[PDB]
Parts: sequence; structure tokens; C-alpha cells
Amino acid sequence: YVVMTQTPLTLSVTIGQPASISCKSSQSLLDSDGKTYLNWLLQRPGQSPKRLIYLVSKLDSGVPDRFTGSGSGTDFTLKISRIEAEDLGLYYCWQGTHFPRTFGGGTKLEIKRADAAPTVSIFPPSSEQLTSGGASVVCFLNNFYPKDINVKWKIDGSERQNGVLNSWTDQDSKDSTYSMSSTLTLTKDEYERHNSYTCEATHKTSPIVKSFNR
Amino acid sequence: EVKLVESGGGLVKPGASLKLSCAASGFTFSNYGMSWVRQNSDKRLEWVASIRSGGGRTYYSDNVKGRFTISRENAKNTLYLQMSSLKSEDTALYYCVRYDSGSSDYWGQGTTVTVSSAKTTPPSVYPLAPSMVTLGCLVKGYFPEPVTVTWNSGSLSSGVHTFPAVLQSDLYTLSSSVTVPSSTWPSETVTCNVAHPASSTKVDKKIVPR
Amino acid sequence: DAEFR
Ligand SMILES: [Cl-]
Ligand SMILES: [Cl-]
Ligand SMILES: [Cl-]
Ligand SMILES: [Cl-]
Ligand SMILES: [Cl-]
Ligand SMILES: [Cl-]
Ligand SMILES: [Cl-]
Ligand SMILES: [Cl-]
Ligand SMILES: [Cl-]
Ligand SMILES: [Cl-]
Ligand SMILES: [Cl-]
Ligand SMILES: [Zn+2]
Ligand SMILES: [Zn+2]
Ligand SMILES: [Zn+2]
Ligand SMILES: [Zn+2]
Ligand SMILES: [Zn+2]
Ligand SMILES: [Zn+2]
Ligand SMILES: [Zn+2]
Ligand SMILES: [Zn+2]
Ligand SMILES: [Zn+2]
Ligand SMILES: [Zn+2]
Ligand SMILES: [Zn+2]
Ligand SMILES: [Zn+2]
Ligand SMILES: [Zn+2]
Ligand SMILES: [Zn+2]
Ligand SMILES: [Zn+2]
Ligand SMILES: [Zn+2]
Ligand SMILES: [Zn+2]
Ligand SMILES: [Zn+2]
Ligand SMILES: [Zn+2]
Ligand SMILES: [Zn+2]
Ligand SMILES: [Zn+2]
Ligand SMILES: [Zn+2]
Ligand SMILES: [Zn+2]
Ligand SMILES: [Zn+2]
Ligand SMILES: [Zn+2]
Ligand SMILES: [Zn+2]
Repeated sequence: YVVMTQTPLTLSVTIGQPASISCKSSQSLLDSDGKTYLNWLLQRPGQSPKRLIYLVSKLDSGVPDRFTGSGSGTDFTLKISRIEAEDLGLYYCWQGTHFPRTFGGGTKLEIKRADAAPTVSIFPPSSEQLTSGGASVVCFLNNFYPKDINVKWKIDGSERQNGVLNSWTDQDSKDSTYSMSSTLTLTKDEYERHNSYTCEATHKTSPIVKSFNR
Repeated sequence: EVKLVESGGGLVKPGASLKLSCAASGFTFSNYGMSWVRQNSDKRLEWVASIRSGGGRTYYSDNVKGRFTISRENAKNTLYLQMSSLKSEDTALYYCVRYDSGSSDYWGQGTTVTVSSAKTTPPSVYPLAPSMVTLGCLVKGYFPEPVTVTWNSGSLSSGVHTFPAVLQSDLYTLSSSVTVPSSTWPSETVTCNVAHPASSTKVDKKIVPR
Repeated sequence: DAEFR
């Protein structure tokens, strides 16, 4: 079983700058036929994996020349000379020299850009959900950077931590931002006993705040 | 265009059976080896099984050997993966993958297999009304994954963000937002469309002003 | 992939 060790785990690189991914195998990938079956693959958000490189350095049809694979034996590199936004996503090496085929653990490439604050929208429970006894208050944080943002919920001025569910998109190749949704789920019983509901967003800096009164 | 289209995924109990299929087009199917590769929640890729072009030789990882059977019907351009004695660890996205250049080249879109004792349940879909205006859809209490969300049956896509589902108590919740110019809403209507193949159910909710 | 070779 050939172990494919891929590094770094995540890479954050500015458009126009080089990126470099390493892949090391626990045995040589030189087959007795003289060829080296080391491949690289890219999975973009919302897409199926696509091969970029095969036989160490051969580019798949339509892969731009800024991608170059190199290496031999047990040490291999993928270099991107001049990063574009379309390059973001999950990169995997994998070997076809020994049985069984094995994959590296992947490297997530993120495009690094300037910090951007989210556009925040808050939504009270729908009347339909309320009828069934539930009361989710939804906050959308759209188009921010970096990904690591904090959401704080308040009810009548007091932080509420339980019953909050958060979910982030992958990076948008359009503008290199992220979006995320935060949902505070109460019962209707509790929801109807309180007046003000607030979500606050920040990375660290006074937060962006959206509030409504029931 | 090489196209690989998987189906047959969904919810199956531990110990039970499920057969996946993959329809190939855009190439001479019988000339190519084929393989199944799965991807887990941590985005780890794991080879499952392979079959040579003439279907004479089959290969399995130690994880599934004795449990899964890969096969193909060349006259139907179809690859199959018969899974049996399923384990919760088998839960994953399964890809149909073509073998070429000495390597795998084309990957399908993948089909989701969930091994669980929980029941199938369709989503509840709740419309979320408010220069640009942001509108929303809350998709709550369904199982298993996936659902697909579109807006105006796919005619609106530029301003759309759909958030990955989060699991709580073998129930999933997801949401989606769409942003349109505020001068066009509500005059030009906006509807979220949610499809849940596992319960064979779709729901459309118009976003109406409060 | 090695298995196909
Ligand atoms: Cl990604
Ligand atoms: Cl910021
Ligand atoms: Cl408050
Ligand atoms: Cl409360
Ligand atoms: Cl209360
Ligand atoms: Cl911020
Ligand atoms: Cl085997
Ligand atoms: Cl529609
Ligand atoms: Cl459906
Ligand atoms: Cl269906
Ligand atoms: Cl409709
Ligand atoms: Zn060999
Ligand atoms: Zn991703
Ligand atoms: Zn590409
Ligand atoms: Zn370019
Ligand atoms: Zn070997
Ligand atoms: Zn910063
Ligand atoms: Zn965005
Ligand atoms: Zn308050
Ligand atoms: Zn976006
Ligand atoms: Zn933007
Ligand atoms: Zn209370
Ligand atoms: Zn605060
Ligand atoms: Zn910030
Ligand atoms: Zn209001
Ligand atoms: Zn990751
Ligand atoms: Zn696994
Ligand atoms: Zn074997
Ligand atoms: Zn194995
Ligand atoms: Zn073995
Ligand atoms: Zn499916
Ligand atoms: Zn409903
Ligand atoms: Zn419609
Ligand atoms: Zn479960
Ligand atoms: Zn359907
Ligand atoms: Zn419909
Ligand atoms: Zn062959």
C-alpha cells in the first residue's frame, strides 16, 4: 500500500503569485516499464474532479501552461506560476504505479484577497414554520473575506449560543469571497415570549449588526 | 463529449443492498476500463473497484472485497456497482471514473450513498422575505442528502448562494439566498424550487412580501 | 490504475 503524503494541507495565495504543492510517496513510482504513473487532479467547488497532469508532467488537453508538474522517484511537485481565481479548489495527487491506486489527502487552494465585510440580512420565522411549532431566525452573511468570521446572536440584548447552526459556502471564484448562513432555531413558544432578535458579524472591530423587533 | 452519469444512490440500511449504475456516452464504452472511486465527508478519495474493458477482470479494495460486485453491460453502455452487506463506513459520494495515458481521466458527477437506520423524510421549505434585495429559502428537516435548490426553476443563478446542509439528529437543514435588484421585486416574482430525490418530492415556494 | 496495466 503506497502512502501518498501531500503538503501543505491548505494554501492561501494571491492572484498573480506562484503556488507550489508537494506530493511524496512511500515507495518509488517508477514502474518497470520505465514510466512514472503520478497524476494530479483538481476538484473545483460544485464540480467533479478533473485531471490536470498525468505521467508526472504531461498536461491534460486545455490545461494552461502555467501548470507544471515535475519530480521523480518518491518526490513530486505541482507548480502554478501565476495564480488565477479559477485555480481555487481541491488538488489531489494519486499514483497508478502500484496496486491498489492511492490518493494524496488533498490540498485546498484558496485565493488570498483583501478583507471584505459581509452584507448581512436577517429574516424572522416564516408564518408557515410557526404553525408547526418552530421558529428559525435566519441571518445571511454574504460576500466576505476571510472565511473565519464570527456570528453572535442576541435575544432581548442577551447572547444566545444554543440552537445556532452555521454553514459556509466554498470560495466564490467570481470575487474570491465566502458567504455563510447562520440559523437560530427556537420553538414558537420561546420565540413569542421575546421582542428583539439580533445577529452580529465580525472577524475580530465593531460588528455588522442586523436586528428586528417581533 | 465524454459523459458519465451515475444513479441509484440514496438511503440504505446497514447490512442491506444497493446497486449503483453509471451511464456512459461520448466514447466507445467497451474499449475502456472503468472504476468506482468514493469521496468521504473529509474529502478523502478512496478507490473502490475496477473492471477491465472486456469485463473479464475485476479488482476490489480490501474494504469492499467480498461485499461489492463491479460489472458492466457493454451493449447498454452501463457500469454497475452492486453493493451488499453495507456498513455505515460505506457512506460517501461514489464516482464513476474512466481509465485511459496510463491513468483515470474522466470522472462522473457522483451519486450519494447513505447507510443509515433513519427514515426518509421530505424537506419543509420556508420562504424568507425581507438597491439590491436579498431573499431566502429555509429547507428544513429532510433525510437523506441531497436536495437541489434552484430559483425560478434555474432562470435566476447570478445572485444565488446555497449553503451546504448541516446534519442534526439524522435531519438535515440547508438554506439558500438570492439577491436581485429591489426595483424588480416584488414585481418580477421569485420562487425557490427544492427537489429531494430520496422522497421523490419537489416543493416550490414563491417569496411573498410580508 | 496499476491493475489495468
Ligand atoms: Cl474547495
Ligand atoms: Cl472585514
Ligand atoms: Cl437583541
Ligand atoms: Cl428563550
Ligand atoms: Cl422563554
Ligand atoms: Cl467583518
Ligand atoms: Cl481484487
Ligand atoms: Cl419557478
Ligand atoms: Cl426529485
Ligand atoms: Cl425522484
Ligand atoms: Cl414553480
Ligand atoms: Zn508496471
Ligand atoms: Zn470544496
Ligand atoms: Zn479546469
Ligand atoms: Zn489565463
Ligand atoms: Zn507495487
Ligand atoms: Zn484580516
Ligand atoms: Zn458571493
Ligand atoms: Zn436587543
Ligand atoms: Zn457569490
Ligand atoms: Zn463580490
Ligand atoms: Zn426565553
Ligand atoms: Zn455586539
Ligand atoms: Zn471583517
Ligand atoms: Zn419585519
Ligand atoms: Zn478540508
Ligand atoms: Zn474510507
Ligand atoms: Zn485482488
Ligand atoms: Zn485498500
Ligand atoms: Zn489487499
Ligand atoms: Zn443521487
Ligand atoms: Zn411546506
Ligand atoms: Zn415556477
Ligand atoms: Zn446518521
Ligand atoms: Zn425526482
Ligand atoms: Zn414544482
Ligand atoms: Zn486495459
